[PDB]
Amino acid sequence: MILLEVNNRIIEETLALKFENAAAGNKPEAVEVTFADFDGVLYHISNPNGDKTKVMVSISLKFYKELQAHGADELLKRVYGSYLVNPESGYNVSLLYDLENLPASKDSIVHQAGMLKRNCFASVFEKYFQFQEEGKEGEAVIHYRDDETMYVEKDRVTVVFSTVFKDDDDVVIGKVFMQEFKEGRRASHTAPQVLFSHREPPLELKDTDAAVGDNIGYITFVLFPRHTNASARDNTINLIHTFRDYLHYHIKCSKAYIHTRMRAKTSDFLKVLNRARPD
Amino acid sequence: GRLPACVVDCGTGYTKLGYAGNTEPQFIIPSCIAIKEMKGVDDLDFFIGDEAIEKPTYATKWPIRHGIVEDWDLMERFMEQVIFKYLRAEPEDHYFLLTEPPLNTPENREYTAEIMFESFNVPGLYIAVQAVLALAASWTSRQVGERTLTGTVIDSGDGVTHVIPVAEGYVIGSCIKHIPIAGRDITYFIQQLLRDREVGIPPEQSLETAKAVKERYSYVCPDLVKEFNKYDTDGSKWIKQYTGINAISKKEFSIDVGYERFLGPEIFFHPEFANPDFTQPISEVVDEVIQNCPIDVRRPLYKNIVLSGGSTMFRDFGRRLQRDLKRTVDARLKLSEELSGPKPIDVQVITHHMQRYAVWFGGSMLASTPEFYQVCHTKKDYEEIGPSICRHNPVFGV
Amino acid sequence: ATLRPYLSAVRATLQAALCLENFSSQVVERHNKPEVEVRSSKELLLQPVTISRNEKEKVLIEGSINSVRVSIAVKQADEIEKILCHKFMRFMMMRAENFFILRRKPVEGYDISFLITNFHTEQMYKHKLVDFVIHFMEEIDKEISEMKLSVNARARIVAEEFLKN
Amino acid sequence: CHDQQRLEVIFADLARSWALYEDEGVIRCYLEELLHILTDADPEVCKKMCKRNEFESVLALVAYYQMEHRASLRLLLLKCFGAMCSLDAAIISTLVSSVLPVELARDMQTDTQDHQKLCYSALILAMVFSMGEAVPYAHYEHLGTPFAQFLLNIVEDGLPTTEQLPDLCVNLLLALNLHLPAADQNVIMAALSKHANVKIFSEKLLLLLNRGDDPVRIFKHEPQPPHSVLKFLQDVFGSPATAAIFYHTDMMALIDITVRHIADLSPGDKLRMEYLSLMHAIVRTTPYLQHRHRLPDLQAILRRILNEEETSPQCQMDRMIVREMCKEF
Amino acid sequence: MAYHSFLVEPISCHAWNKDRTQIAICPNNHEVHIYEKSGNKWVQVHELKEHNGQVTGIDWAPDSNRIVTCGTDRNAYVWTLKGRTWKPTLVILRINRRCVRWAPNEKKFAVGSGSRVISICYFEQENDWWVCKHIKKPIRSTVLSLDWHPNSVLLAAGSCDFKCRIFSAYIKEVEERPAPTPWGSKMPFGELMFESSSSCGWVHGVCFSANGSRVAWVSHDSTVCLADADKKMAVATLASETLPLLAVTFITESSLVAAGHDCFPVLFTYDSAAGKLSFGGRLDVPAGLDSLHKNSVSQISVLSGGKAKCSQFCTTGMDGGMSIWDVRSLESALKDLKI
Ligand SMILES: Nc1ncnc2c1ncn2[C@@H]1O[C@H](COP(=O)(O)OP(=O)(O)OP(=O)(O)O)[C@@H](O)[C@H]1O
Ligand SMILES: [Ca+2]
Repeated sequence: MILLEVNNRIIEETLALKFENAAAGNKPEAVEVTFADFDGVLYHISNPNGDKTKVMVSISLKFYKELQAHGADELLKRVYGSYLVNPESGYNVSLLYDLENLPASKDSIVHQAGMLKRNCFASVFEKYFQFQEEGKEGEAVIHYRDDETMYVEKDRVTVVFSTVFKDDDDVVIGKVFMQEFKEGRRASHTAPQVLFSHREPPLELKDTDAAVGDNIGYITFVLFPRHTNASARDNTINLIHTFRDYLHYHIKCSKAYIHTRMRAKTSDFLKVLNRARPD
Repeated sequence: GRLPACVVDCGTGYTKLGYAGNTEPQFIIPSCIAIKEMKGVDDLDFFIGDEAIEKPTYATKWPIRHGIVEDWDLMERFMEQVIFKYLRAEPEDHYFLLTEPPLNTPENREYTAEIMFESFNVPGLYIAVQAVLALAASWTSRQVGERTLTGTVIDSGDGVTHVIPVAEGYVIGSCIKHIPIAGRDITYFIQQLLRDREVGIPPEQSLETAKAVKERYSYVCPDLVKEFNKYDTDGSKWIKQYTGINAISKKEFSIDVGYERFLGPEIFFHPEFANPDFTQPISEVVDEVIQNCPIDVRRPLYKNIVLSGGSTMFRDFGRRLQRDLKRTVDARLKLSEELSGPKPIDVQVITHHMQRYAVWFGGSMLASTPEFYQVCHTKKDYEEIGPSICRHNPVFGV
Repeated sequence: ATLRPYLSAVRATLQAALCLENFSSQVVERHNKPEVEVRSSKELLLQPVTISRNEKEKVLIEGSINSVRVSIAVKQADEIEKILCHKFMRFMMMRAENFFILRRKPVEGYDISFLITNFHTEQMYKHKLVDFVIHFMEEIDKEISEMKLSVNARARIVAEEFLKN
Repeated sequence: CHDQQRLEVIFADLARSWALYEDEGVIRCYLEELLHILTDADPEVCKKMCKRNEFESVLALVAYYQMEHRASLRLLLLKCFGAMCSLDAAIISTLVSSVLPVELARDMQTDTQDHQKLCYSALILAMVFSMGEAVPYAHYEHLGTPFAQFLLNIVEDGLPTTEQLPDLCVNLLLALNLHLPAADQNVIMAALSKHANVKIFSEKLLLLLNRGDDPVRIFKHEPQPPHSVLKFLQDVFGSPATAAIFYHTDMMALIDITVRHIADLSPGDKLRMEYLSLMHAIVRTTPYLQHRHRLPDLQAILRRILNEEETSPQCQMDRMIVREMCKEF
Repeated sequence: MAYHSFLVEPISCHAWNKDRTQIAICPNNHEVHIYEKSGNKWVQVHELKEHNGQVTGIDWAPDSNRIVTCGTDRNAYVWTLKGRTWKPTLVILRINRRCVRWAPNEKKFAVGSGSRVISICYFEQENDWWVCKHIKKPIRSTVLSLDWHPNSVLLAAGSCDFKCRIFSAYIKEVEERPAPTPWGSKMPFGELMFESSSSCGWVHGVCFSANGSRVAWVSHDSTVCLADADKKMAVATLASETLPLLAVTFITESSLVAAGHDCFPVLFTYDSAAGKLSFGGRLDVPAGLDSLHKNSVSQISVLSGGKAKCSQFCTTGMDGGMSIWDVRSLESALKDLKI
C-alpha cells in the first residue's frame, strides 16, 4: 500500500467478526482489546457492565478538547447518531452497539466506524471549507502530536503543519521529499500548491508562539476551491489528515530500501573479497 | 508511559502481532509476503498477511524458515506493513518487543536490532527468548503457588518442533534437542492419508482440506488398536463427515474423515510412521533432554513441562506425553530400587490456556509490567553504545 | 585534478606496503598483534605516507612489519552524499567481523579505515588485495552515485504520486 | 559437416509457402533445430550458411517470419535472428537492410497481448539496429514519430508483467537514435518536442548515464559504433524544446553527473571529449547560467584540462573541443 | 623449475637431511611435519607435536642426523631419532622472548630471537643437558636470519636494527681454538667482529660465503649489501627496482641468488675488480602471477654443490609450493645469464 490506510483494520476486522458471529444467531461472545493509531491515538473496545449483549468502543486523543471546541459533537451526532452514547470513563469518544438490535447492511457501518479518527479530525476541515464557501474571511491550532502542531487558516485555503523530524537523516530525506513536492506542479497542473519551510514557519504563523529549530519543519499545503468542495471532501480530508504519517512512512521506506541496496552492495564487495582468496 | 507498546512474534507458519496487555492478538496473520517476479517505490508494493497467500499477479514468498530468518529484506518489508498497514501505530512514539528462536544467533539478534533501530527509530527495543516467555505463560495456568522460570519447554510449530530446557530464565543450549515432526509435517501426513483413502477432491484445494482435517476433527488417541477397532466395529459414531467447497467449480465437494484424525496426531508419539530417518519418540526426546541437563535442576525441568506453539494444542497430547514419561520414569525407578543394596520422581506436563500462542502471551505479560520499561534497551543506549546494547536481554518477573 | 594515475600511485603504494610478515610481540610474553595499530615499537613502524588527489578526497597509508593500516576519506560533494557515505561506511563497519581486512572504526580525520593484518596478508593474495582496494574506491564512487540517483528518483515518484491524489 | 547439412535442409524445407501450411509441431522441431545449430555449433559454418547465396536463407527466414501467423514460431525466429546477429556484422547489415525491422515494428504495435514475444521483438530490433550503418527511407514509414511517441509512452506510462520490457524499450530507443540525424531531422527529437511531459525517461537515462555501461553494445565487432547515451543526450540537449524534458532539479543533477564524469575522466580517453561536448550542449541549449550552479568546479576542471599539454592526439582533440566551447563571461 | 603443491597456507622453515633423502617443514602450526620422497609423489613419514606454538626456526644436523627446532613456544627442541620415533629433548633457551641454525661443527647451535640476544647453545655431556649462553653485546633487535661461516666459530646475523653484524659465539669448552681469519684476529665469545653501516631497512637476509671471505645480507629497503673482508671489510650495496628480498644465499664465490617480496628468484654477480655489485636478472621467467610462487619467498637453502658451485637450489616461500631449482637448467634457459 503506497498511500496510508485511513480505516483501522483492527476495529474493522473485530466488528466484522462480531457481526458475522451474531448474524448466525450464535452465542454472544465477550470482546476486550486495546489498540492504537497514528499520531498517538488510543483505542479500547470492551463489553460494558459484563453484558455480552452490549459492545462499547472507546477512543482517546490528547487534543480531544481542541477538537470538541470546533464542534465535534455535532459531526459525531451527524455521523453516528443512535450509535453515539455517553463517553467511557477516561475516554474521549465512545460508541455503543447492541447485539439485539442491528441493521442488515453491515459494510456501511464498519467502513464508517473504521474511519473514527478521520471523522474526528474532519470537523475543523469541514468548518474551514464551509467558511471558505461562504466567503466570510478574517476568521486554528491543533496539537495532534506531542512535539508537533498543525495550523489551519479569500480565494484559497492554507493548511500549514509544523511537525518534527527527530532523526538527523530523516530531516534530510524529508527535505528531499519536500523539495520534490514543491515543484510537484509539473506532474499534475490541477493539483494543490505545495510550500516548505525548513527552520522557521511561514509569514502567517509568525510570533504566534512558533516553535523554531533545525529539527522542526513547517510544510504549507495550499488547497483551492477545486479540492475544498463538498464533492471531493472525504478524499482530500483522508489524504490531508494522513499527510504527516504518509511522509514519515515514506521516509522510513526510503531508509529500508537504502538498507537493501547497502546489503546488496555489501554482498558484491564481499564477493570480490571472497574472490580474492586462494580457495 | 501513556500509550502501549507493540508485540510481534514471527513464527515459521504464522506471524502473531498485536498490542501488549490485550487478551488476544490484534492481528494473527500468515508468515508470507507478496513480491514481484528495481528502483523507485518498487519495495512499497509489498503485501503481507493473508492477503498474500493467493496472489496471482505477484509471487507468494516465505521468509521465516524453521524459526530462523532466511531473507532479511523481505522480513523488513513484512515488519513494515505490520507496523503501518496492520497496526498503524507511531513507531517513534512506541516501544517494541520482538521474539527470537531457540537457536537464534547473536549476529542475527544484532541484525534484528539494526533493522528495528536504524530504519524504524523505535523508542524501545527488546529481543526476548520464546521459551522464557513461554514458561511465564505457563505460569498463567498455575496461579501464584508455583510461578517460576525453571522448567522444560517444548515448542512445536509449522516449521520445527524443539525441546528446550529453561532454568531461571536462562536456557541450557547444551541440553536443547531438536525434533523433526512439525505442524507442516502432520498436515502433510494428513494430506497423504487423505490422498490415499478417498477421491473426488480437487488438487488445488487438497492441502487446505488436509489442514482443515488437522484443525477440526484431528484428535490424539490412547491406543492404536482401539481407535481402529472402534471404527471397524461401530464406525457410525466415530467416522465423521467433512464438507467443503471446491474453489474451482463453486460446488459442494464432500469427503469422509476417519482413521487419519487419529493417525496425524499420533505422528508425534511415533515418528517412525512417516520418517525413516527418525526413530526417537517424543517421550525419549524429553527424557534425554531432562537427563542431559544439570542434575540439580532436573527435577524442576521434569516438574514444569510447558507446551508452547500451535502444534501442541491437539487434544490429549500432554496426557499421553506425561503418561509415557512417568511410565519410563517409574520403570527406571523400579530398576534402580531392585538392585539397591529412592524418592518419588514427580513429573507434570502443564497445559496452558493460551498454549497455542504462549510465546506472544508471555511477551504481553512481560511488557505489561513496569520492569519492562527498565529492562528494555533504550534508543539512547542504542545510538550511544551500539548494536551490542541489544545483544543481552535481562530476565525479570520472578 | 581527478585522474586514474592517483589510484595507480595508490595501487603502487598499496603494493609496496603489502610486504608484511608475521611477528611476535617483543613486550608481551606469547602475544601476537598488529604493529601498526598499537604502535608500541618505533623500530618496526615505517614512515606513514599520505596521498591526496584533492583537498577533500584522499588516502593515508600507514605500514608496519606486521600490519598495514589504510585509511580512505572519500569525496564529499553534497550533504545527502555525505550522510549516505557515513551510513554506508557505518554499515560496512558493523560487518567488520566478516571483513577481516577492515576495522570497526574509521581513522580519525578519515571516512573509513581498513586494517590489513600480516595474518590477513598471509592468507590472501597481495595482488588480489590491491585489486580489492582499487575496486573498493571505484565501486565506492559508482555505488554512491547510483544510490543518489535512485533516492532522488524515489523522492520524485512519491511527490508526484502524493500530488496526483 | 552435419550441422551445415541440417541448417541447409531446414532452410530449404522452410523456403518450400509449404512450411506455413504444415504442422506447428514439425515447424517447431525444425526451428529449434536451426536455432540450436546456430547456437551450439561453429560460427564460420553458420555465417557461411546464413550468408549463402547473398543471405538467401536469411532473407527466406525473414519472409517466412513475415508470412507466419504463429506466435511461438515468431519467438523462435526472433531468437534465431538474435543468434544470426550475434554471429557477424554482415548478417546484421543484411537483416537490417531487410523489412524484418518494419514487420517487427508492426507486430510490436499490433499484438500487445504477448509480453514475451514483444520482449524478444524489442531485443531483436535493438540488436539489429545496434550498428546503425544503413538507413532506408522506407523503414521510416513504419517506425517513426508515431512509434517514437508509442515507445515514449511505454517508458513514461508503462503497460499493465515482469516490467523487464521498459528497459528493453529504452535500449531499443537508444539504439534507434544512434542512427538518427541532427536535431532538425531527428524523429525522436521531434516526438520529444511533441510531448515533453515525460519525466521517467529522464530518470532512466540518468541512471543509465551514472552507471557508465552501455546497454546497446552487446556484441564485439570491428569498427564499433559511438556511445549511445552521449549521442542521445546531445540530440536531446541540442535544442531548448527537446532539452525541456529535464526538470528543475533533474537538470542540476544531470549537470552534476556530466561534470563528475568529465572531471574523473583521465586525459587520453575518448569519452572525455564527448562528455565535454555534452557539457557544452547542456550550457548551450539548457539554462546553465540561470542558477549558475556547478560552474565553479567546472571552471577549475576546465582550467586544469586546458593546461594539459599532452603529446597525444586525443587530449589535443579534447583541448580543441573545450577551446571551441569556451564561451566565458 | 620443479614446484610441488604441498599446502595452501604459507611455509615457515625449510630443512633437509644429510643425503637429502628426507625433507622437513612446518605449516604455521603447533606441529612440525617430515616428508620423504618415494617416486614422483611425496608422502609424509614423521610428525612432531612437541612445540606449543607456531614453529619459526628449524635446522637439521646432517652428519649428526639430528634436527633442532625453536619457535614461539619460547623453547628449543633438539630432536634425535629414537628407533621408529623422533624423540625430542627440551633445550632450555633461557629467553624472555625466530631463528635457529646448527654450526658446521654440528656441535652447538645458534638461536637468534627477539630477546635481542643471540642465544648460542651447546650440549653438556657432563650434565647430560643442553646449555644456552646468550650473546647480547651490541644487539638492539631480533635476529631475523642467522648463518655461520666455514670456521664454525663466527656467526653472522641480521637484526631489525637495520644492520647485519658478524659476532662470535665460540664456546671454548665444546671445540678447539679458532684460527686467524681475515675478519679479525681477536675472536671472543660476545666480541663484535663486524657490523653494517645501513640506517634504513630491516636485515631479513644474511649468509656468509664458503671461503669465509665475504658475508652478504639482504635488507628490506629494496637493497642488498655484500661485504668483503678481502678488501679491508669493504661494503658494497645495491638497490633493486623490485621489492625487498627476504632470503639471501650465495651460489658461487662471486654469484649469489636471492628472492623475496618480488616473489621471483633473482640472480646477481659481484665483480671483485671494480668492487661493486651487479644484477644478473630474473632466473625465474615464465592465479595471475608471472612466477612460480604466488607469494613471497621465505627461505632458500642449498640442495647439493656447496656455496661455491651449487648444483641445485631449494626454495620455500609463502605460496605453499616447494620450488626445486637447478643451476644447469637455469643456465640452459637464460643464455644472457653469466654466473
Ligand atoms: N487447531 C489446531 N490444532 C492443532 N494444530 C494446529 C491447529 N491449527 C494449526 N495447527 C498447526 O500448528 C502449526 C503452526 O504452529 P505455531 O503457530 O506454533 O508455529 P509458528 O509459531 O507459526 O512457527 P514456529 O513454531 O517456527 O515459530 C501449523 O503447521 C498447523 O499445522
Ligand atoms: Ca513459535
